[PDB]
Amino acid sequence: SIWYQTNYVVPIGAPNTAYIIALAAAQKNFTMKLCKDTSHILQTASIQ
Amino acid sequence: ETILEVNNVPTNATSLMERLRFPVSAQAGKGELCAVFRADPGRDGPWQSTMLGQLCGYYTQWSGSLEVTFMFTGSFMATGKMLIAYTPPGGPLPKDR
Amino acid sequence: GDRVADVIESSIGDSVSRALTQALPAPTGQNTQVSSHRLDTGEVPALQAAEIGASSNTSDESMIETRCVLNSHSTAETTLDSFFSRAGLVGEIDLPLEGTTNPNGYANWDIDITGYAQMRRKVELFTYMRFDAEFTFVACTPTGQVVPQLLQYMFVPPGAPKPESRESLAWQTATNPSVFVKLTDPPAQVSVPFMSPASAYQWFYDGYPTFGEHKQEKDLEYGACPNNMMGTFSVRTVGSSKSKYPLVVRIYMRMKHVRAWIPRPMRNQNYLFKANPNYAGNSIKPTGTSRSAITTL
Amino acid sequence: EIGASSNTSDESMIETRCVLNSHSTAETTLDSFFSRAGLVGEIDLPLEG
Amino acid sequence: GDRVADVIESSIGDSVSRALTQALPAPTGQNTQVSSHRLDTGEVPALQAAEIGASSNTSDESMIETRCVLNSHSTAETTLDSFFSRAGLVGEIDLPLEGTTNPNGYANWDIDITGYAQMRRKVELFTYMRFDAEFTFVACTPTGQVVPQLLQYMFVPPGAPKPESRESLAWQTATNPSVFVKLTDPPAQVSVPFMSPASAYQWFYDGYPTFGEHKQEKDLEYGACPNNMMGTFSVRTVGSSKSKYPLVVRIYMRMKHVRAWIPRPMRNQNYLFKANPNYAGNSIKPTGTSRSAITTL
Amino acid sequence: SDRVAQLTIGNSTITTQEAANIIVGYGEWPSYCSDDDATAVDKPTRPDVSVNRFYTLDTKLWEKSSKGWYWKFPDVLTETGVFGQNAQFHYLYRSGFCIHVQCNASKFHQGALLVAILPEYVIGTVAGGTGTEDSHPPYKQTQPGADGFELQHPYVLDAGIPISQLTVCHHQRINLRTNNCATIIVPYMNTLPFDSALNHCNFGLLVVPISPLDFDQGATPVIPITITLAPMCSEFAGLRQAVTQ
Amino acid sequence: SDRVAQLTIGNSTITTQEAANIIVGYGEWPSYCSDDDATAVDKPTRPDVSVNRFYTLDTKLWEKSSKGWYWKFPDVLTETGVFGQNAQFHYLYRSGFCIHVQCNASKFHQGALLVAILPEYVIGTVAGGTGTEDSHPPYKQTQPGADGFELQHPYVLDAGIPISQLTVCHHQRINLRTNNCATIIVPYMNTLPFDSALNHCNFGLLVVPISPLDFDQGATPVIPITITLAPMCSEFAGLRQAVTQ
Ligand SMILES: CCCCCCCCCCCCC/C=C\[C@H](O)[C@H](N)CO
Ligand SMILES: CCCCCCCCCCCCC/C=C\[C@H](O)[C@H](N)CO
Repeated sequence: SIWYQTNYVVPIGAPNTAYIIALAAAQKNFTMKLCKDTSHILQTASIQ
Repeated sequence: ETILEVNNVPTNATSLMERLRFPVSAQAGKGELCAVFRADPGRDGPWQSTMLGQLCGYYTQWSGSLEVTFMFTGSFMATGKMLIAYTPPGGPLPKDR
Repeated sequence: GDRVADVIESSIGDSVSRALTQALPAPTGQNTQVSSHRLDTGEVPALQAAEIGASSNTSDESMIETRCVLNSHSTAETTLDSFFSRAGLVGEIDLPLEGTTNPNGYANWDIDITGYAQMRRKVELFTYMRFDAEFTFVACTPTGQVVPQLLQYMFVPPGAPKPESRESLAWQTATNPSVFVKLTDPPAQVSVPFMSPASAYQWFYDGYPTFGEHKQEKDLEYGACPNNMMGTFSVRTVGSSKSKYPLVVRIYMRMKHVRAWIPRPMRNQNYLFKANPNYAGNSIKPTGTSRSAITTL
Repeated sequence: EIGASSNTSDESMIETRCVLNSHSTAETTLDSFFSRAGLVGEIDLPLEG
Repeated sequence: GDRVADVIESSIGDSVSRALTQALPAPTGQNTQVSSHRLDTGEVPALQAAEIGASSNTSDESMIETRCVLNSHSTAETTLDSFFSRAGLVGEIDLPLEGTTNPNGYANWDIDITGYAQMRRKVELFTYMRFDAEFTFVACTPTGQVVPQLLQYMFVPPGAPKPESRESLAWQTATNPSVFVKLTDPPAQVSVPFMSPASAYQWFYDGYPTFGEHKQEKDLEYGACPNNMMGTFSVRTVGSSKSKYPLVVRIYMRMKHVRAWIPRPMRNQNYLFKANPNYAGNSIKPTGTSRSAITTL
Repeated sequence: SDRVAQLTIGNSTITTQEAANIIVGYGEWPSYCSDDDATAVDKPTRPDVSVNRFYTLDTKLWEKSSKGWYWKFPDVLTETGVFGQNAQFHYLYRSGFCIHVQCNASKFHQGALLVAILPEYVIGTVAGGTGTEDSHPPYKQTQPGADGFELQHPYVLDAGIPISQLTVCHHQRINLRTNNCATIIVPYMNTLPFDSALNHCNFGLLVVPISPLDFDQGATPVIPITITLAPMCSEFAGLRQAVTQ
Repeated sequence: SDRVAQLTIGNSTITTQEAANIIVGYGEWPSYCSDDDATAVDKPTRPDVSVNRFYTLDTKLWEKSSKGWYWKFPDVLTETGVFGQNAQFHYLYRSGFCIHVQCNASKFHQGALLVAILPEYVIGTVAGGTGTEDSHPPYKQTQPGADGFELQHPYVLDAGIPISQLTVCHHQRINLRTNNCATIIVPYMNTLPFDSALNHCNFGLLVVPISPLDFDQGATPVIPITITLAPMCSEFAGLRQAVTQ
């Protein structure tokens, strides 16, 4: 979760709304195991 | 580090670029909620827009730590503070800060 | 980092497993030694106390007058690799032509070896088991007749997309392991590794797998260990049209490199459901056979 | 903005313990990821058609 | 007793008090050194940041052109044994003949040095103080006249039975310390030790001394430190009948072997009650004196 | 030199004069996790004397027609003490145990109890009796708390397994003519080095009278059974808000 | 190399880019009690990462006419976390602290705050105003919790003592043109090596605006102040049931 601790303070003449970009990755201890077929993508038929 | 689509609310094709960045605005200072997202990469959600969440789909069992890396794209004259909490399992959606 | 004495003289952080016992080599049965009469006081080995919970340490060299018997009988057949390395029917899949169970030429079978009583009762002697396996598929017509037909045995791990039909997309087996076989050939046979996220499987899970307010509706989750859901096994008749032979696939699982922990009482009532230690209540069978009286035989 | 990824470990962000990890990286190799046969083609030889 | 690494490399149990500072001998004021002009960049000692909360380290060798001044001025009069070893009126007891306050020839006085403003304001510069004391009793008539009369000054520690009258039983002073004096003799004078159950007295106790549901009735217990109730001081005219001289006992307390901790802001409003930092609200006096304007003097 | 025992762990103590001995379960003493078996990188808290101490749950009345009682562990210590608050606030948990069952009676009373520890004691139902309804037990019966739950079919232990083979587990007897206490020490038994306390009950304590209590009229009829248990080498990890279940 | 700070204690972290520095109170770092200063023979529990971490209390709105706020310690952490449960269950307590006050504002906002730590901050009343009524404050005003209480007379700090001499204590400033954070580290200050947490508040945190907040119309008017504090080297002893007050 992301919570406003104090607030987003802005002076006059600057825009009153901003945007945040999240960037996700992994560490050097990350590992994977037991290869399979990916599930969260499909394919409607009649390819070519 | 690949982009996490936390703001996966917009659905129409004209607003699919609104899906990569979530806003922060001027609030009344009660400790409001900005955004929340599950930390499960192989699950269906924001992590499915990563090269971690597309390669962990080709695998069944994963281990190790993650890291989310937020970046602020507001003005230089703007200041502020945010609390970024990882609530481990069992914890429901927290109602307040 | 340690100054006070109530942290230097602490037994906090002892990670070594203080064991009272030591595994000793026992390749043969224990040899008997010669024993003569004893007519002494204080030495009384026939008197035990089972209230201590330990078993009797009484030998027959202490109770009767015995001879030397060099026993050369082996303990090699009571091992686990000699007791579990014996294939048994863990599953059975049917592929009829006309019917209702599997009428589309494909069949999915959720991997559980708790569906046939004769193999369930052996593994449920222990509560944790870690093993590699060796599956063997024995396909045939209901009449026992062998036919010239090609099949695909796809292993679908959890999360992977389950095939919904005969002409589906998941059968392309780019990452899922698959096996093609003809029914005229010998039975297939593959060796599986230990595939659990944990250190061992467990046939009894005393608890609920999710959090949440446990109510009457979501009660069937009691006892579900998701460390044990190793996936799904799927079969089709490889083709675009319907087949012309009804089939029945039988699966035979042999364990190897077995390890086991925490023995259990073995069951005596008849099983009723899969992954469920339920029983009939009015018909509680005793463990054995009855008698007319205790003084007669 | 540098474009590089974070070099942040969890030894720097939380209070951690020693965890001798003996988990292998041998299944993410390419010979373990591509050495898995898949249907690349399918040819049909009908009688009438 | 320690095997894991998250208890060997722990800073748990560090009992030593890691101090950044070191007390250095400063018998004289600091000598000034010679300083010439500087016309450099980067070296800027006049610019501080009080947001850091630390004070300025700026010397006058850095701000002006100075001379050598071997200062031989001592710091021996700002010590605590030179600042508190000065007797002051901590209490005053009256023994009238006819009246209502003490009409029976005896008087009890609960030991508090927070009853006269001029001695309270000095000890309330610190919040913890540890000291031996030296009391001195100065008895006299209201008119200043000295008379031939014998008195008994009994110290009644807490729990000991307080005397209810002139001819009571507690005045036999078998274990309680007592002092007999004639008014014609010099003032009495006794040295008291540090008598607290704690390591130091404390003139401010932020909290309630008992447990329990704190309500409006039992509110006056806020601020009561029972580590500080050192007892009760009692006086009588030694006799079976009534006296014939009215008296007034004045008590003068001098500290010695003083130690003190955690300085405090010193008070500016007028005290009103004993062991109570209350003040008047409509009449909040400023700390100093006013002006007509800031540019004029 | 063996019938007397004093068990001092923490700020609590038990003194007994009619002990049997102390059973250490499966030849293993409780311990803390090693750097090899552990996977969680977060540092675990080890409250060494505030939770590692004896807790007394309830008292059960042994009668002539008492069939038996079971308690699941550590469901019994989720609303009791500093153990049942570190566990509500943490997600993981790892502790051994030291159970102690008291049943004092005279030298004119007779009876026995089997005090066994059955790991992963899953609970079944009679399935409608006829064995045709696929039923499951409710939540008050699978995790019944400190009050326990009474066995309705003790011969099959409400799981289809026999009471006769239960002596392969940890066990002691309480024979009222020899002893009145049973001390069992249990290590942490699970496939996982750490596990949740609010969802998974690692073992069950079974208290079954094999031999019924008999006495003659005039004596004391009310004969209680009392469970008293101590965590040992406890560890907690993964800190978030408080949840009951 | 000094305006940036990262405070990692436990499982929590604070990152700041407009820091001043870190004040260590009275030249002393928090520590655990020695074998000489201690008198209690009972072993104390030292929960090292479950209570030694940052807690965020509330948020206070700085306005033009804000007079000040005070919080008593450790009254603020008696209903919050594993700290406020070990303390309800134990009779003693000994911890340092690390306070951190946040107030972020722009470069077009101006103001200052004095963030001071006053030990044994006893609270007075106006005594009816005239100074004749011997009154005492209520319980909601002496131990007000995590919400704090608003100073009604900040010049005398509601104790008769001045705000000008408060810089002899621990203190930092929050000058919105230089910094937005104040890190103060406080050891355990008491005459006793251990003391009760539910009756005795060792110190008070004072947040007073000397210079009023001023800005021009159009900017952000809502400027909060946020307190974030960490126990450090905590110890508890003397275990009994749970009491709130
Ligand atoms: C080409 C086809 C290969 C088929 C391989 C199937 C994977 C088998 C994995 C190991 C199976 C072990 C049995 C596991 C436990 C059961 O599910 C029990 N119900 C657990 O309680
Ligand atoms: C023969 C008579 C001897 C009299 C001796 C009296 C004992 C005095 C003990 C030391 C007094 C120190 C002052 C203590 C503190 C005050 O009570 C303050 N109200 C504390 O806040």
